[PDB]
Amino acid sequence: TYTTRQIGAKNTLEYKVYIEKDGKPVSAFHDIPLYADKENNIFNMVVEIPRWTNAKLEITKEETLNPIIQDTKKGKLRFVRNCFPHHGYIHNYGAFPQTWEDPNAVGDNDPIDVLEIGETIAYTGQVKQVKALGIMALLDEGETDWKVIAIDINDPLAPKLNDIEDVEKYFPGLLRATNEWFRIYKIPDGKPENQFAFSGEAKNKKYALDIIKETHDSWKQLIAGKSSDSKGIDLTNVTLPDTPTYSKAASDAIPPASLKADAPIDKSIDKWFFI
Amino acid sequence: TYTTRQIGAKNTLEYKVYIEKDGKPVSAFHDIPLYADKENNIFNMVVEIPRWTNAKLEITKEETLNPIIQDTKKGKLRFVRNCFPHHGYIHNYGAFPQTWEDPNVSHPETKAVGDNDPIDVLEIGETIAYTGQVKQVKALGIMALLDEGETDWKVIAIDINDPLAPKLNDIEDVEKYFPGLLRATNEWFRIYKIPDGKPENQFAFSGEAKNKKYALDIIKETHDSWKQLIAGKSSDSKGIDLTNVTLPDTPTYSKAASDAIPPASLKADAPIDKSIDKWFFIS
Ligand SMILES: [Mg+2]
Ligand SMILES: [Mg+2]
Ligand SMILES: [Mg+2]
Ligand SMILES: [Mg+2]
Ligand SMILES: [Mg+2]
Repeated sequence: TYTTRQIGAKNTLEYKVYIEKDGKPVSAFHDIPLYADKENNIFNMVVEIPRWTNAKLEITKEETLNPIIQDTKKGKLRFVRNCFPHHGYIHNYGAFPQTWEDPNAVGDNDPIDVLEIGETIAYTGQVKQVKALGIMALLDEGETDWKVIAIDINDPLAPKLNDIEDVEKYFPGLLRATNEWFRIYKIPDGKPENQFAFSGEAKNKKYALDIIKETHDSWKQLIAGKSSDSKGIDLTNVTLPDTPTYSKAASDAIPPASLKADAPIDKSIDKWFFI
Repeated sequence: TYTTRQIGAKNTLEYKVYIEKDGKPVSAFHDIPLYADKENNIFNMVVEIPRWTNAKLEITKEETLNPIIQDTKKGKLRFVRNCFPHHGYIHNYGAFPQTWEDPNVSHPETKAVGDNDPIDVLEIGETIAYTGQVKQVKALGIMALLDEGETDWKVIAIDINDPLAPKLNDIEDVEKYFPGLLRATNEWFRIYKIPDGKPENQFAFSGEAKNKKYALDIIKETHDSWKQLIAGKSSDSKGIDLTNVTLPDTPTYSKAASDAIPPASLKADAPIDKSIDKWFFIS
């Protein structure tokens, strides 16, 4: 059973979320199997950011057991601003564990990103089981920043969704909103409009699976200690006994759950930008 | 100074929010002056529903001092559903006090009776409001919604404290600083009850947002209708509770009514059923 352990108050620099397996912290990057059901391509997704929230939460590669923390720049907590007509993130946003876009266009140096499109709003550190529907390629300064489009297998519509064309049928306009969102979401931060490969097209399930599998193989090399360069990445794990960086003690070293209410978010984050 | 008195937990059947002045409840419908500054047309808006929320909180016409209570259907709490690409209400949503959409006459602009409620207000500023807030707003324009066949004007307004307020003086300024918002507003009010199994709504004037001058004229009409109502002179007051604590020349004045309201019993927000998360794709 996967649960979460929160350290610190939400919306502060101290906030960290660890994933627990049967009460014990594990690495959110390395210890959660990519596949819930390999034969049927059911993936575990680690959720970082709930739909319609603003705080830019991410698995941190550099801290032991890779908790989810809020992104910072020069000491300041980072938020996505509201970009009309959107409110925060428009997907449950996260990543596949045991994947890595090896930067050694080029890998983006993180687990492959996942947009989960189902009805229910997720929680930070949730491990849910999803099926892949397709994939888009956002460009980020020469890096290929893939966005997998997926749905929770427990979603009421999941049986009716198998490939990318089904997203057009049951979620008309969501692909367009996705294109627009990733194009404009940094404009309020003083950055340019972003660009997609393939003229913004979403490639199909088959294509997505090939990319996901490649990033899993890269992670296999990484965790084995065999990548050409893993600088800045903590590979400590508590479930892979034959890896050089196995250390069960790392689980015990994590502090207990925080006793704290969410810190308030500055009211400026409410603002709707027309851009 | 206006404050709020909350009974119970938000998102429960027991929840009520009374507006207080001097720590004592007043009628949210009748006792809050329409104008904060009459000569400059600065209005008091009673906020019901914050932007990006779902619970259909409303001033309760039939309850003494007209607290804000969540609407219900078959006894179950009513939440407006998320209609793609929107999340809940896309404005801070509320009403002008001391107004009434007269249900006993056909309104000439729409050829329909009024919806029996205070005139509704869409406040477009950056900050998300709170339920029971009294804020001061300028009117910018107005849209002639027919909501389930009833005259249901929507005033477009902005909080006078918004950073952009000085630059927003008439409806054309809304399109300049909030491009796409008026078009989205038209869509929202057309489609928002389709997930409830109701028809699409429609607008008069093909959804045109009429200007500030037009808005002031309609606001005046609805204030005049309320003046008749509160005097006990409506042909049919629809069981509305006209009890008030600030209008001595009215038959239903009673300073005592305030003392009869229970004390605050504020509880943490109750959870909302996960179904309310759902995003509906209407076409
Ligand atoms: Mg990522
Ligand atoms: Mg990426
Ligand atoms: Mg109603
Ligand atoms: Mg109303
Ligand atoms: Mg109305």
